[PDB]
This record gives sequence, C-alpha cells and structure tokens, in this order.
Amino acid sequence: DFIKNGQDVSKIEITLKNSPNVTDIEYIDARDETIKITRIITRSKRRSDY
Repeated sequence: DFIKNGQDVSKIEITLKNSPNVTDIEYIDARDETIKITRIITRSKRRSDY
C-alpha cells in the first residue's frame, strides 16, 4: 500500500555519512566517510533489496 499503483519497482537512493568517531561498522570500513546505497523493493517480496 505504500508504493503507488501503476508500477512494481521503485528505485530509491539513500546515502549515509560515517565519521571516524564511530567505529566497528559492519560490512563497511571505518575509513569510508560516505556510502552509496541503492535500495529497491517490489510488491511480491516482503523484504527489501539493498
């Protein structure tokens, strides 16, 4: 119900800024200041793809 009717795929690009003060980042090294995440979700699957 969140996705508007008429389409099945939804491209949403979300970015996060990581600072060296916070460590122990999972799947991402602490030296990377910014990250690029392009998530997409459809009506068939319940979980979202990242």
